[PDB]
Amino acid sequence: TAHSNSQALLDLLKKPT
Amino acid sequence: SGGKKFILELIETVYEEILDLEANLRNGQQTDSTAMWEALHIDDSSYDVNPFISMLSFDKGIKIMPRIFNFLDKQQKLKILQKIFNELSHLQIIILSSYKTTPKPTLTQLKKVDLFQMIILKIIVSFLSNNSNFIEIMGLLLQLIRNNNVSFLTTSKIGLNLITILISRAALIKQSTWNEIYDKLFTSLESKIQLIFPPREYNDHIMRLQNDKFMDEAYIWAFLASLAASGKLNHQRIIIDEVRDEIFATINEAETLQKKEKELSVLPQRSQELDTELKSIIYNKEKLYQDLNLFLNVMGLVYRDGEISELK
Ligand SMILES: [Cl-]
Ligand SMILES: [Mg+2]
Repeated sequence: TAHSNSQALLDLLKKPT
Repeated sequence: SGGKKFILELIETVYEEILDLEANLRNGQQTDSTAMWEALHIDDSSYDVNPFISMLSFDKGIKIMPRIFNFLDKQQKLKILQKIFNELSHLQIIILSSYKTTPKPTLTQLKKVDLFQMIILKIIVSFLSNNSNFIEIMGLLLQLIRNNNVSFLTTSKIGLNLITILISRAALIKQSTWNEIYDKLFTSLESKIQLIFPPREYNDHIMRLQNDKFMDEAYIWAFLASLAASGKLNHQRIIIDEVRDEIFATINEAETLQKKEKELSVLPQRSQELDTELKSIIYNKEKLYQDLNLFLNVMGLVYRDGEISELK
């Protein structure tokens, strides 16, 4: 979903490297 | 080649032809743009670099472009756009606006870049929006992707802004061939997306020449907002992964401005000069939030108040 996609992107972005 | 004298004599001919068409039209007389169209040399391959492309190196050539478009039909205008896209890397304005080929542009070189941007991109936006069909926009993108190193074009502000115009128009035109064209563009950019951001020494050099303490990178985030917008989850993943450090560099810059604001606003005594500094800080702090959010919102993300979270 647009929610699950946004959460996947947030988690990826929030990784240090 | 060239040469220099020949191209300057060609621009003079173009000026003479346009002035005759303008005089005839004004006096309500019948106009014939054949001599003018032929003076442009669009359908000419007798030289190493096309004479019309060479005409665009001169500011006098650039300034008459809106007036030329007043006396051309749809297909003629399209031939011009196609020649420009087909030979983008051989356009000196791209070489001048690229931080790679021109790491230290002069103020004169920067003025030429800005003249070209406000004239040639206004002409392209006007033609593509009203009116150009799907097949034609797809054709211009394919012309751009096949006849140029796309990553080199993204190092130029004109190159990046021309790509954004094409992607954003394609995104509006369909309410599946674009999906294949987009992926061809994504292919040419993957592992090089960060190279759209000029190095710090280049930005410091642009700033000294204009006497400013902030770089306008709205166009970089507008390109990214457009690219993310037409992409699937896998494309958005690659974009986020490649530009992650640039997102956090922008946030650090905004948070540095946020703290400068708080420290100066608590000062009891305030002159008009401290008022000016605070407004300048607030303006730049808010510009960074807005530019980054143009990109993040597209993926349903938002930077507020101190962090990134899912857009409500
Ligand atoms: Cl290439
Ligand atoms: Mg015709």
